[PDB]
Amino acid sequence: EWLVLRDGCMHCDADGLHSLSYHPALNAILAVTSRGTIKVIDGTSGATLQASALSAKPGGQVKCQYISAVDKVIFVDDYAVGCRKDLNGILLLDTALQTPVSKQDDVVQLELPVTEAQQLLSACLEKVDISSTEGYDLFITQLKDGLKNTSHETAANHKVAKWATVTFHLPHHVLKSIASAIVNELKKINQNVAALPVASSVMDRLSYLLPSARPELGVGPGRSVDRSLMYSEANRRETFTSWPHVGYRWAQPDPMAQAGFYHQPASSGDDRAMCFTCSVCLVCWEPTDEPWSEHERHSPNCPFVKGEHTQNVPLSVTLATSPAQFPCTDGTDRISCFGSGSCPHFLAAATKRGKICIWDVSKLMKVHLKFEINAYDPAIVQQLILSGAMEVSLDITALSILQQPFPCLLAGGLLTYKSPATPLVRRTLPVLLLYSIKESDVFPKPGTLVQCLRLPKFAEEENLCIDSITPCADGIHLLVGLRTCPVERNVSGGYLVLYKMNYATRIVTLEEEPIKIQHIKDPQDTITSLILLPPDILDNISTLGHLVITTQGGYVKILDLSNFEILAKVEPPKKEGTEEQDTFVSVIYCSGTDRLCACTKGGELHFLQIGGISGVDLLVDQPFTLEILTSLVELTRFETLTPRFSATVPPCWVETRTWKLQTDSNSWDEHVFELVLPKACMVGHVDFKFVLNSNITNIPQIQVTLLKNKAPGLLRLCPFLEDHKEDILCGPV
Ligand SMILES: [Zn+2]
Repeated sequence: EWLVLRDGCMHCDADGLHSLSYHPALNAILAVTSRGTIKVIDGTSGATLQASALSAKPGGQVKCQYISAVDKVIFVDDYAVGCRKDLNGILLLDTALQTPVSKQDDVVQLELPVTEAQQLLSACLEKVDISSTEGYDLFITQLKDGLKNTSHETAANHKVAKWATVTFHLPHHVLKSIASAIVNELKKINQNVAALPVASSVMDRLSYLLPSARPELGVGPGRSVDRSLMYSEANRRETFTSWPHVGYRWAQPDPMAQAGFYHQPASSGDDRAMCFTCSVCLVCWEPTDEPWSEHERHSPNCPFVKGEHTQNVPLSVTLATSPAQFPCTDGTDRISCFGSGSCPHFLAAATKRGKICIWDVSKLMKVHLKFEINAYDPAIVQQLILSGAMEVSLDITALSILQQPFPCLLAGGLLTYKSPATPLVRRTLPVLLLYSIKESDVFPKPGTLVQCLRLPKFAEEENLCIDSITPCADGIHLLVGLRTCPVERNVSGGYLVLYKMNYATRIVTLEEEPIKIQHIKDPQDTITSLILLPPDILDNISTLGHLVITTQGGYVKILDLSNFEILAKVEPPKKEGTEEQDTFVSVIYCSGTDRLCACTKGGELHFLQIGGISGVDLLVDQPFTLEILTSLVELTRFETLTPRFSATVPPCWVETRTWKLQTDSNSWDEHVFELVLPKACMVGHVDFKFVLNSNITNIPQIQVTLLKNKAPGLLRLCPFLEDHKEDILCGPV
């Protein structure tokens, strides 16, 4: 029996909670309410960060999911799918599911942070005179009221202030004209202020939200490009599609495009890349030519070399302000299911009519594949023949992508067909369909069937439907959780089918024989949501980790993935003011709290903790032999952390990680940087490198102190350190 500790609970909303999602970089829980709003809560102190409505249609069923492999958040409604990511430590969730407009006069929602809005207001009131521009008074008044509402919350909590964004409701063409006027007015005065890149990013986001204001990229000889259209980084890196030197080490499109260069070739096959700010003539590129060093040498007066603020638009701002594309061009079909698998770089979306669109959300948001599933495939036909005019209706209920060898799409389909009774009866059968993803550069064509896996007899007998598909942490096994499909005896709670992936051929396939079948004989224990726990947390036939599932009645079950035996049981809490069951609906894992965070029926959040000195052979009492001292010395070495950790800084610092400080006196007295490791392991040390001012004539009395971040509740030192003096772990130095 495994021990689970309960140390309290928190109240998020009184409207209830349905699904949960956790962002590991910002330690933020994105709880999904039953009314469609997304409530972002911090995971370090219990103080809620923000609330969002995603600018979607009212009454829509918002479903939010997170991917840590690509570090992107997917929001799926009944209409469209939106992709978001972190931007300067906050998530721009106000316009996450914004439908792209078709005309210039449509009112668009423009969400902006606090420092950007303050710089825009300071420029418009001090350095920029744009009173002749259309819509100037409305934008000025909206900026003023947004800043005057934000400044009250600014002095209370810094993280809630940074998460708070001002949403302007203005027409698209008016905002575009205002931003163009700001860019021109700041360009004619030759002043390098912070409002210029803000306005450039704003106008690039507005141009990206409207496909009608996106002219075609005219990359060709004898034709100049539009520099104002080339202010975006994505267009500059798109211009290198015909680059003949992709195989070069440093002359690659992605590292060389971010320096502010675009391909303007005079012929077909050359390497002429011009800057979009200083217009430096560069030819005969070399594989050893570092882009930053070449831009510094050939143009030291370029503001990118000095780091000054230009009209550049970073790709992170465009990705954080990307629109929500519909799975079809008609935009009227409703999405039945979504998800991600062992290759989550591509995002799949299937409609109820049988059309699947796959987007490359890992790269820039574009159309990657679009096809329609035909239910009358020969493999489906012969599987239905082996099961027993001809009418077949196929509906997808789960989506996954499996990869070890190009990736393939796994769709969990349900086939309903009229069969004679041995009057016609509509029988349902769940199957798995494999479709090709990667296009051709006799291999199968994309959009065609690869493997038609047939589920065993109990799925057809009980009319079960494929509820969830999840690849295991090993990468060699796959789990399918079923449930009773409602119709428009002994009721079962579903089945857990563990399959083995097949990599015998060049295409990712599965095996017909299931490697494990587990039954849920209790109808009350119907599986609603699942999560997988990494085994290294327990390190503080090989075992395949632990699986945490939520039931219909709210009983959280933690089971070993090898045999699906009930190891840990968590009863649902009781509602306040009564004896009703506050049944758990969804569960996620919070790394910052190191706890299972589960949402209740009443909207509460509960954190469950997993896990709970003599008799050791020490390394001291032994005699001083050579091997023991050698093992002690080999123990005391240090290694570099890989991959990248997580960290956030105050916005006065702009960007193994480095930053540059800007002269801001709003919070000059204190600076708090937060660090979250990707995994709790053996802490060696932290290296803190600094470069000071060149005009320093006196030794500064400035101290840096490391502190253990406190877990949230479920000569005299500085007062902030006095507040956390007991839990200190380094310094003062
Ligand atoms: Zn330049």
